[PDB]
Amino acid sequence: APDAVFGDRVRRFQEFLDTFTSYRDSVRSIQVYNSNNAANYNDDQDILPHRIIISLDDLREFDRSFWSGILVEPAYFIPPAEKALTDLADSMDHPWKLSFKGSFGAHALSPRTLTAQHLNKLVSVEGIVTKTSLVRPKLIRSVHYAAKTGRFHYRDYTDATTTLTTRIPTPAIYPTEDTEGNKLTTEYGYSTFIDHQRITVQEMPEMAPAGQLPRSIDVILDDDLVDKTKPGDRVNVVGVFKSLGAGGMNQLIGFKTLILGNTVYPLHARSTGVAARQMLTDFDIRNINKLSKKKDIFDILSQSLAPSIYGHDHIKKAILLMLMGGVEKNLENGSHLRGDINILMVGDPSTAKSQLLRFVLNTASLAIATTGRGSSGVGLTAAVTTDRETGERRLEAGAMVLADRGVVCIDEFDKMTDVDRVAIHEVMEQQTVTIAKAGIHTTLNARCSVIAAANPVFGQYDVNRDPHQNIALPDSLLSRFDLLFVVTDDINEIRDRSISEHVLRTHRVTIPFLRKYVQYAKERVIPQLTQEAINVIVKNYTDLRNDDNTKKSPITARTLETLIRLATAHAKVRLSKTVNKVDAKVAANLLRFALL
Amino acid sequence: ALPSIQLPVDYNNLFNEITDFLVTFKQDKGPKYMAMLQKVANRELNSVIIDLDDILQYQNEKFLQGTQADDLVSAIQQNANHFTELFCRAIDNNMPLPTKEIDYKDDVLDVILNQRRLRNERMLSDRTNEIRSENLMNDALREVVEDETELFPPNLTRRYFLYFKPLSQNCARRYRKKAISSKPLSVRQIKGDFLGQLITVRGIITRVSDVKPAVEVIAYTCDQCGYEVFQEVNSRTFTPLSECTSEECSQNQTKGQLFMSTRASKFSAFQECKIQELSQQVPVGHIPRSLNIHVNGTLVRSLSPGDIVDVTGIFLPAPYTGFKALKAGLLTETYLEAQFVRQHKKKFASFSLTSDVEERVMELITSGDVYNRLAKSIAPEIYGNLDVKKALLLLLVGGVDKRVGDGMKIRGDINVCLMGDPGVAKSQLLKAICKISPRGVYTTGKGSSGVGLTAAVMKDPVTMILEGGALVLADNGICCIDEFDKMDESDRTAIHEVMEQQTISISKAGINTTLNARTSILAAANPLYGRYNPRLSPLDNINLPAALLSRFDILFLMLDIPSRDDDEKLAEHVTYVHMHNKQPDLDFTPVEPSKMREYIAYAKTKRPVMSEAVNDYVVQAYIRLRQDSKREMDSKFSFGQATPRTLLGIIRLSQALAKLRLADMVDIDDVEEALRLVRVSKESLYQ
DNA sequence: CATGCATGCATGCATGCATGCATGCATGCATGCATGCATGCATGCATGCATGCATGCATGCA
DNA sequence: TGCATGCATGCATGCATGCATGCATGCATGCATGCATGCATGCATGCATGCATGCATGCATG
Ligand SMILES: Nc1ncnc2c1ncn2[C@@H]1O[C@H](COP(=O)(O)OP(=O)(O)O)[C@@H](O)[C@H]1O
Repeated sequence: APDAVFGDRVRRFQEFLDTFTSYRDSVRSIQVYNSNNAANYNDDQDILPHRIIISLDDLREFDRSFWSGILVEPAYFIPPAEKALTDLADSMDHPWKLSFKGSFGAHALSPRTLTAQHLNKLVSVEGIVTKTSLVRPKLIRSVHYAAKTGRFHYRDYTDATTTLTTRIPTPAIYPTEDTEGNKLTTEYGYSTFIDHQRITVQEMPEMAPAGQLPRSIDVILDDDLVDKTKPGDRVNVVGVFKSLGAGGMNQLIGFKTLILGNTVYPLHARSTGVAARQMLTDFDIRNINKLSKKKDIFDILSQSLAPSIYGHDHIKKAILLMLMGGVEKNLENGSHLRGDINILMVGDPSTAKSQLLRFVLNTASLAIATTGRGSSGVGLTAAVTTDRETGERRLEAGAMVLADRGVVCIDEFDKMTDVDRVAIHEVMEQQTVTIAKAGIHTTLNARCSVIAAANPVFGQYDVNRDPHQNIALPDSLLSRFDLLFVVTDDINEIRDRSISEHVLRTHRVTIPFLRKYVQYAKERVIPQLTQEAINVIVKNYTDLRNDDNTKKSPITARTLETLIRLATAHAKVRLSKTVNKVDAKVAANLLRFALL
Repeated sequence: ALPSIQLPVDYNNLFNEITDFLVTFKQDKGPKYMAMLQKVANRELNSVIIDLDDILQYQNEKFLQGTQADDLVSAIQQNANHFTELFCRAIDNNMPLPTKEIDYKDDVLDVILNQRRLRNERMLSDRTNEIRSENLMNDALREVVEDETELFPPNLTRRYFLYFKPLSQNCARRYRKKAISSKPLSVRQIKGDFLGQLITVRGIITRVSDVKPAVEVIAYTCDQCGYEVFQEVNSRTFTPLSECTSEECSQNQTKGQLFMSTRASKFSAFQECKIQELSQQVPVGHIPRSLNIHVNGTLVRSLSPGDIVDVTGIFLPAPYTGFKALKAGLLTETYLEAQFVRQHKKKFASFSLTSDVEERVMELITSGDVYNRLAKSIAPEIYGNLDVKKALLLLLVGGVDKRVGDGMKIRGDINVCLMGDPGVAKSQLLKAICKISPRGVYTTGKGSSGVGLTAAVMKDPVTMILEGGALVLADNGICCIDEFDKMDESDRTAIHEVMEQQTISISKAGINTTLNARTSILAAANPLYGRYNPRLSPLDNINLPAALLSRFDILFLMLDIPSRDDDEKLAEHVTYVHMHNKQPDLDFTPVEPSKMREYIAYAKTKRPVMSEAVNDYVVQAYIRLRQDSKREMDSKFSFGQATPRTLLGIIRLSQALAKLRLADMVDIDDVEEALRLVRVSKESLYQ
């Protein structure tokens, strides 16, 4: 029987749980969906866990005492509130855990300065996920069959990790020969099991000082929380700092620590991981539906992406289209056909070449800036594991591996050696990377979009000598890149005037609306080619072979594959489902300025 | 582990309301108990008596005038042990302390507590000087002094005691409330569920122990750090403690070495006894049990053995089990703690109040014809024998004494024997006499031997004393004796040793005591085989020598002549007994014994003195007796010899006869009544 | 007098060796704790002594 | 000669006296066990020596 203390934490929180009805409809939708989830699985043929997000908002405006008690000694208020919450689950119609979401300036400190203070409290820690261990299940409930009596039995096992209170440990040996001497034949399947995982978290390098030895702690996960993180991200972790173990006083330092009762939140980096958690309201999409009913919004989106840069109209138009990415149609039992678009630009220095690059990085999603050399692990993983648990070989995902469904920013492309350029033919064309070293030959997938930037060989001689061999690049790399933009050094006065007041007003519709409009178009706007799309480009591509060869070079059928992608990405902008001839009229003009 | 339980019993507002009732009471000049507390502060009284009725009167009072009072009668009634000290620390809040300058001869206890009051304050005056002298409203400045100084506890200097008192049903008759604490309950009715309650039992005080001090707390002188260590013991046994437990002897290399002290310790009066069952509500085939009751403090030396008393108290266990192998694991041995004594048969020589007494005594006095009314009232349930009842009324008086000083006493005791058989129903009166009279033990012939009614030596329990007999018990009282004819011949010798007063000689194996006894003797033997032969003589039909008959001042004979006219009134007498439960009709009202004995006990404090004219009347009247007794000298119907002890009785009798006039008026009619009861007592064998 | 080719030299990185550094297995050595027994203390049962009483015998009386 | 009465004598019912019996308890002795030390083992990690790449030079070219 519980005491008076235990029920009072219940009834006070039950008073709060009756205070706000927003969480009532939450658990209602949990139960109805999982009922309907089992309803469709068991009627025609003849997943979700139990936790609800509670903010750290309302407890301050309800009970400042119950506010305070959690933030110091959480080991008294967490069990009865859950017991009261499992009461609500049983009354309105299994752990039924919680979140404790909420921002607080109390204990959001660095893990670097965490030790020996604020022990047995609840601390919010962020940092780097590294050296993720293996996923193991845990034994809980054993099932045994006795032969002659013909009945089953019952036996449980517990550990100190889950319970959060120091209870008297009672170990029990795994049973054999129980009562009279019948053999306890073991069974499985009905014996229950729950997965288990432990990981280490390094602190933030951007928060770190200049150079010192980093120090870290460990986090053990729970059943529905196993394996949400790959090693190498930025994740906020909210849990309770608990120290277990007999600290060396049995028979030189004990009291090793850990953090349990946890919730895991991956957060966006500058250049790592997902940023697609941005919501869309009905108020949001109604603005998009009001926006997409126009006739000239491609121009407005073109002029939008030069917030501080004069000119370069047709360059910006393609930068919309690469983030559209084209359509992907993998053939039936054949191969995929590549859909993304890769562009290199060239021009004289101090002409907004480096004023373009981070704008491509920050506006887009899942981008990696690759600068200078890319030696030994950018396109590769290098398989260097000396794992102390067992002699084996695993991988550490390189940047080209990591930038899948994304953008790779290549800076100073001409300074790259020929070594990694072998891999670029493999990456840009077959969309796969196969690594075959003596441990394990492998094969993986990476379909990144690529923008690189190279200089001329000597001087600013961009137009003087000849258009051929201003770069002196290998021949297939011409065929790898789709459009090759040449930026001139035109000296004028009217053009200088447009430079003049632009920079002067600089030092004295929007971007966050834009990426909502971008990521919405990915999952519902892919179009399909129509009959009108053939008749123009058949006439047009013959002109591309018959007369462009009298001016420049080369013309491959791979160029016609890009002609499909340009009309494809243009239909994504208008969010049409068919493909119009006007999309080709846009796409035909894009080759003329890029080349002639 | 170790959970908690909430219950509707509070300690907070109960302490608040109990402060108000301790202050605000006016009904029974100013406040009642503060004037009592000022009398406690007058340092002339040691007890504090708390009823339950003024509580219930206050609890009636608050609901009728104000909104709501917390219940406090049934609150105390449940647990009753925490209400001792939680009530008593509220007393020390308010006190008219300096109300009298101390007497030089007041109390050796008083001079010690006056020090510990003063040594507390002088130590308190030191610390408040240092803190204000080292600064960086004064309530916190007061509060710093509170916790930085070791003090004497307020439990250590009390000097008084508090006893509770159960409520009567009388006010509970007006308003029924939790009146469950006051019922005449039995030891058989004590179920083991009444633990901690406040109860009411009754029985017989049996095997009273001796009063010896019980050590409670022990002082310990440091002799190096100069502190005083105090150890409280609530167990049966304990131990002395280590070399020192000071704070200053601590954190230092050389600790002290202590020893206890006697004059600084606190003791307590301790004595216990056992209560036997009342032997009236016992089931039809059972043997009466006993019960242990501890007594502490003021109420000691107030319980004689062999009485009838109402004991009220609270029911607590003691940690004890029986044999080692018979222990089932949690065996609780109980007891009772005494709180209040109310005795049935209120003992004489213990009152001095007269005003409310004479509120009823004067109505007995102004009733008229009182002396004839009295012997009618003692055991009226037989017919006739009014002069026989009249002498027994005078046996109830006794109560005279004289020592010449450096000489001998005279015993003012009456020894009336009864002869006759069998249809007089003498034992109807023999049980009745020792019943009304306080200190009355009913005895038989053979059921006590020559060693039984005298003392004996046995090994003492927890506290080699001389365990006494019935005559040892029934001193300053009347012993009722059946069948003296069938005693032991050695048992006769002790009876002759009582006719000289206070003498019981013992020459046994290790005992040489001559113990004292203020007893009184009533005897009744039966005559010889057959009944009243005039051919048989006096002493012929008597089985005892006349030297024993010489020791008897007054003797009766119980004739039974079947007479025709005497029967019809006696027949109407006995048949009216079963028609009703009361004999007299329209001519007489009986005296209840409780009011009767109070008039007796007040008459016991008179001591009438004779005069000179009554000296002249008795002398020649003794020459009347001396002359005609010594003219027969035969074994005829007249008895042989006339003792001078006959004059010793009849002077003592008319002295005792003067006591029922309550006036010290020894007169001629005082002596005129005395001669009539002599000549009729003897020689009633004429018919 | 102004470029292109063959020739020779300087230098940074891949890795299969030597060596230091974490878990179990084993063995000798010294501290502490449960416990049966020699001892002492408390208690119940049985025999000789004092003796009132029932009984047999000596005695005088009708 | 028969009968009632007083006196001598055995009986077993309570007090001293002797001894056997049962229960509580502090201490000296034996045994399970933690702890220091070094080992065979298993596995991660630094390093130096020679080859392909970059640049200077002599020769040829036009
Ligand atoms: N058309 C333009 N409008 C505004 N600023 C420009 C323009 N062209 C160049 N800039 C300036 O040139 C700088 C960027 O130089 P950039 O050409 O990006 O570097 P690099 O040629 O070395 O890659 C920016 O600070 C920007 O102010």
